[PDB]
Amino acid sequence: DGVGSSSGNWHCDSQWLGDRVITTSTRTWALPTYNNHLYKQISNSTSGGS
Amino acid sequence: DGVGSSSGNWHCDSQWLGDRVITTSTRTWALPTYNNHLYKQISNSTSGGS
Amino acid sequence: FNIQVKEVTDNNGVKTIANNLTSTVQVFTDSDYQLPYVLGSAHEGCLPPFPADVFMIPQYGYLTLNDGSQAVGRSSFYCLEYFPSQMLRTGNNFQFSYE
Amino acid sequence: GMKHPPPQILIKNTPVPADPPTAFNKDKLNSFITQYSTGQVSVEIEWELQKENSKRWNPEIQYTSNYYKSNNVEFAVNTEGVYSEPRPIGTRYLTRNL
Amino acid sequence: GMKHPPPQILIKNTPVPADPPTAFNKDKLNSFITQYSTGQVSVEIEWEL
Repeated sequence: DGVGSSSGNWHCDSQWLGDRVITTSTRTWALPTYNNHLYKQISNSTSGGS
Repeated sequence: DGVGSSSGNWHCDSQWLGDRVITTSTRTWALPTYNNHLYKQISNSTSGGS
Repeated sequence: FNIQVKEVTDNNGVKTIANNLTSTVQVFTDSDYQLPYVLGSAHEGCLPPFPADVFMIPQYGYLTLNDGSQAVGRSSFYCLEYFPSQMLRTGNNFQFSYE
Repeated sequence: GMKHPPPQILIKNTPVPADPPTAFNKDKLNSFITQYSTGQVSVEIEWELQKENSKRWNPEIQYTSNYYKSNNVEFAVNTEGVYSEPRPIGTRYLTRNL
Repeated sequence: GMKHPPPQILIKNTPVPADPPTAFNKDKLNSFITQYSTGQVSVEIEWEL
């Protein structure tokens, strides 16, 4: 549990046991900073009328 | 088990115990990023015909 | 073992390499021979005979059924991502045994 | 449809202020270190199946790939490395009496 | 010759995305931090004579 330690593995498989199926998916994501760290009021008005 | 700790030793020797031989080899490798993180379809067509 | 993930930066031709401690490497073994077996085709990129040599790991690629440069309905596509694999940052070691 | 479906999972990078002025100011900070994060996600779902028990004599309709030769494999990657789903696929292939 | 020879051992550097746009886009990311890894390998085989 440290900077230099993985905190999870890529587990990704589907196994069928008869009456049940177990799907497991792993994806790698990216998260930007949205809205300049702001909550902004929006409307069809701030969207250029409609 | 941390950034500043070796996670294995260079063990490399062959020992003979009579009817058995134990060979142990250690090499140092390098791994580039292949295919720009892509799976690409290939054929003798994408290879310039043949 | 002794994994080191390095990040290369190239600004104005000036290349520089730094450690990326948080980066990981994925490793897994085709224990059930579900992937096209590439070994035993006398391919280059084995461990060098001389212990001192530092080698580059060969890229994995494979071939299915073909009709000229086209693929028939049988042809199989495999995604290695669709396999469970261990993930390791520097300071993590992988190993397995085989009979 | 569910009254209590899988809950929403919200994520956000915690704001990291740039160097603030050395003289107090009541205004909220608007100067931040530009950041972004990355990692892995794992979603494991367990599905329950209701297997077919038909007494139909003749073979049923089945979803199949087309054997006829083609440039690319259906539901595979391009030569550019672009995965594509060639068509929509329903679930209604097997038959059952009313 | 073996029906079950030594299994294939596949390795890969996990992709590390560069700075993504601050506005959502459905397209898969194609801008990555250029990386490579290095380390040690050990192969120990027991042979019968």
